Amino acid sequence: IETVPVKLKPGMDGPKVKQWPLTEEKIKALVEICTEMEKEGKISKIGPENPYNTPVFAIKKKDSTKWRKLVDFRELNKRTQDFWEVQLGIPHPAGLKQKKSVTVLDVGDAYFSVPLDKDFRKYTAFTIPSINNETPGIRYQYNVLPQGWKGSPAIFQSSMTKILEPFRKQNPDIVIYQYMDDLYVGSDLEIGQHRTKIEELRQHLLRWGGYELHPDKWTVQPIVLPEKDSWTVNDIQKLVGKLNWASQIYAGIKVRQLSKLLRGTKALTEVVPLTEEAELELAENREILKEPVHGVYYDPSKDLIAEIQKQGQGQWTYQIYQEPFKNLKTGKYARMKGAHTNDVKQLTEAVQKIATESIVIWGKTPKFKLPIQKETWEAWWTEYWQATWIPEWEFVNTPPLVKLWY
Amino acid sequence: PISPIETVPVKLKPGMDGPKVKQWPLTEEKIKALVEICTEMEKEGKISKIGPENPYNTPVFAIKKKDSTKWRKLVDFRELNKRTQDFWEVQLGIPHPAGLKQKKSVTVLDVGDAFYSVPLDKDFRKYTAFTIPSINNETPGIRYQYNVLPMGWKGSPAIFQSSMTKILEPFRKQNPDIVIYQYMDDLYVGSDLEIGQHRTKIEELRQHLLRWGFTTPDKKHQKEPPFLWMGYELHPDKWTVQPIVLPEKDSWTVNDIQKLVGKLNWASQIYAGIKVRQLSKLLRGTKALTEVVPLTEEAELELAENREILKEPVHGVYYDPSKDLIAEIQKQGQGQWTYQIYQEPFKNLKTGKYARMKGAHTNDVKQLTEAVQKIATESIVIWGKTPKFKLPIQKETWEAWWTEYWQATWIPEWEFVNTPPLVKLWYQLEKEPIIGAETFYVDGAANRETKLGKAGYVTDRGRQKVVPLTDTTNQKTELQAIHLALQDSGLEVNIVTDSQYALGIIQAQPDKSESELVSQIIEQLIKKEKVYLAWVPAHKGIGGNEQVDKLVS
DNA sequence: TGCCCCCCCTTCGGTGCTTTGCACCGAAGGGGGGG
Ligand SMILES: Nc1ccn([C@H]2C[C@H](O)[C@@H](COP(=O)(O)OP(=O)(O)OP(=O)(O)O)O2)c(=O)n1
Ligand SMILES: OC[C@H]1O[C@@](CO)(O[C@H]2O[C@H](CO)[C@@H](O)[C@H](O)[C@H]2O)[C@@H](O)[C@@H]1O
Ligand SMILES: [Mg+2]
Repeated sequence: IETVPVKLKPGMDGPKVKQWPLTEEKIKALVEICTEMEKEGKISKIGPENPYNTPVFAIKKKDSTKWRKLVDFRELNKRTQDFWEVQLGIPHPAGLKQKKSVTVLDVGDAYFSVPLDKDFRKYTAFTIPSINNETPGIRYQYNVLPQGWKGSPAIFQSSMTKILEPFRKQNPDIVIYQYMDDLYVGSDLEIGQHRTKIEELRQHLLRWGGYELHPDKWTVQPIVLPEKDSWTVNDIQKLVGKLNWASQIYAGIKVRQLSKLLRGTKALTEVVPLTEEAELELAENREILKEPVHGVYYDPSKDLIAEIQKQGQGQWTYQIYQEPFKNLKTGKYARMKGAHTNDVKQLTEAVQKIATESIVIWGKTPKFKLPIQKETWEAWWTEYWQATWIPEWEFVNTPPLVKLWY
Repeated sequence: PISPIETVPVKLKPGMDGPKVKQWPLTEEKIKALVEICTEMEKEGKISKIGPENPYNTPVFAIKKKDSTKWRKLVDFRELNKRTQDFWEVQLGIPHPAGLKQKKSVTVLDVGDAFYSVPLDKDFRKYTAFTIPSINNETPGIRYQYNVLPMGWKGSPAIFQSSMTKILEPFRKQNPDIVIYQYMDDLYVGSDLEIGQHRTKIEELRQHLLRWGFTTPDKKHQKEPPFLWMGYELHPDKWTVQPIVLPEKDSWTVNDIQKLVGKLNWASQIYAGIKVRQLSKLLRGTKALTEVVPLTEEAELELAENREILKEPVHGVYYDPSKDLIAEIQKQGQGQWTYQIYQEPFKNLKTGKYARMKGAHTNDVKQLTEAVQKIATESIVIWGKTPKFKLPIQKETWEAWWTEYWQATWIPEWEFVNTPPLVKLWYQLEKEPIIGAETFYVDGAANRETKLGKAGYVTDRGRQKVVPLTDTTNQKTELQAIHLALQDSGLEVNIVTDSQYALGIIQAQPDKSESELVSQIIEQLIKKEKVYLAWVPAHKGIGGNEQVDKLVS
């Protein structure tokens, strides 16, 4: 076929990111996978005169015992030209989040049938490492649209719609959204009748070349205030601090008539009775906290941001926003992995589910602010990753000034 | 000979041209060294004569090879290197002997004149122009250019290593149960064949290399143990480092101490217990490499301790993939950790140390977690798997850390080992305020422009204090206010501050810090029985905090 | 008077914060070791 001409953004060079260490079982899989891809012409062996590089690793799903090659093209996608500027982007359908059930299918393999602009291939280089550095690294680059590259869904756009249009006519009320290498397909059909047109969709795809989501129980967790019969000075201090922060989010929340309940230099354990005008102020603030914030709308031109907090006993609060204090979604992720013990696994799973929810709802992943040391995350996260995409993230150490989300 | 392998295409960076750098003077012993190398490299075709249409030049010299009676030719391509394209280096790390398996038959070969057997891109040769001086005064010089990889060019190591990899690959695939460790032109070749068949495969490997232009001189063909390899000595059952000689000096310069620490760090891969904290402390705040630094008392002791450790003979063992990897860690003090990795007890594969201070404020549990993470990474690099850990921390200590620390943290499978000093939390803040304890409302303000501030407190028992502070900061006065409350309170205290900054540091429960004032707060926290620390927003008129903020302003 | 790689220890300069210093991070300087 003919290649589509592709550019990096003006004044940017290709990625230059070092490969990180890999286990034995991940190196063998990459060697098995890439030698087959070389034989099928999808990748080519290259040398050091190509100055670019992108890390590679492998993931294996709990349900799917096979290894899946994953190239971390985050750096390259940032530097790749916009395709919304060239009008080949994928519109997000609003209805998907409405559906009873949504299944995710990995269709990255379809990209391997379309060649890549010969002048862009060098930017796709990656290096397989060696155990105990027995040999130098082995370098390949792509000849076809790479999995994980943001240009592949855009170039394959025209083709995917024609492969899908018979299924789309046959089934008008199922909605299909392509995001990177994934197809998110949702419907209202029975918990197990839905799954069968999944299987019919996949055979039509296997003709040419995870688990069930359920959005109508992606409940929001609001800010809630304690309930007691008796209140210590410390309780009132903490409650005044919690609402003083929340007044940056909501409108007309007031502390004047709980603050002066604490006039004087009082002991932290002394039990202060509640005036009527303080119950006035509290029961009302409970109601503003009840229902969502007025005036908060999604903007597709701006980035999504996600913050997470460890709360303990297996639970994790999160907020998604674009401008600070204008949350599009507040939530609480709970594990049931078994032993309660592994924080890094729970947070890695939390990031995948939160990012999955943004794809379903808005069509793109958020930039995560992760409550973890950089090198604790990098020591362990690939152990638990199951997605074909990788969101952007950064590492924060914000102590909890107030327990706002519990 | 020159390999018939295809050359690797190389470019100069865009906009750039070639180097133009006149030659400098060398001895006669080194001019005749190179003329013998250079009329003889010309006869084998490694270089060619050029002249004035080629406008480029680059200076050349020679140093003596570590084998004596042989000279290494080198050209100062510093200029050309800057205008030569970037490369992606394929040497990703260094092989370690603890990653090797026991082998029945072992051979070590080295390729002769490795770089000179690999040709250079035809179109790039003209940028390698140089000149041979011949006593400077007698003749202007003779111009040559390289037809092969020059020693000193930025791209030569990568292009050699990648070339060697292509040449080896037919042999590796045809012989999957012969391990070839390939570092530059140095080949370790192990196998589980009886020495007869082994040497057949060896001579066939050498003949395959010869067809592609890589000689293997007998001189560097090691056939018997101990093998000299990558700085080590390979015996059949064990390995050792080649002897480590440390400097011994009446008077030490900064550069001497820099060399001492580097050798000790090298020794720490097999000698357990090495420490360099106090020797490296001497390098701080210094301003010159020739500055004489007297050793502190603590540095003399640490050096003496290391010298005792090094006088003992040590060895590592090789990797048995059918047995688990076990990593054991001990605490040494002042943020220093040492570890051993083994499979059978008292049979170390290797050792190591971790001694970095990450953060201005941290604690032993954080640093133990970092040591675990470094060991985990090193184990992946060497063996492709993480080890089971044996740690001097109790399950209750760890469990108390990951429930009251707000960041996600983790540590793999580990067995508690009782090797004091144990890692422990040195205090824990109460989750709830303390009945009967005094309540201190602390506050401190500083003048951005003046440097002058005050720290102070108010108390539910009527106590008050304000101390004036000079040359201070906003964040310091808040830390200082907490310092006062801890200084004047009893064994159980309730403290209310309005600085998220101060709350953040102390709630992370640090036990050490680069700040003397934070260190003072830590020593006071450790002597207390119970401490509850609480935050409130400032300037919202909340009782206690408002009264103390009045008093500080 | 050279090149490339890994490691550790120290110093410095850039970034973001509802900041005015502070904490973090990556690069660069020295050392060790390899070819
Ligand atoms: N100080 C050094 C040592 C080595 N090398 C590179 C170039 C060498 O060609 C190659 C191999 O190192 P050797 O010591 O084996 O030197 P040679 O192979 O060139 O010659 P010999 O026949 O003596 O081994 O590594 C280098 O650039 N600078
Ligand atoms: O974890 C950060 C660490 O990862 C690297 C690649 O190993 O960068 C990746 O992650 C960043 C954070 O999202 C991206 O900005 C970047 O594009 C991506 O390659 C390292 O560069 C970085 O140290
Ligand atoms: Mg050699």
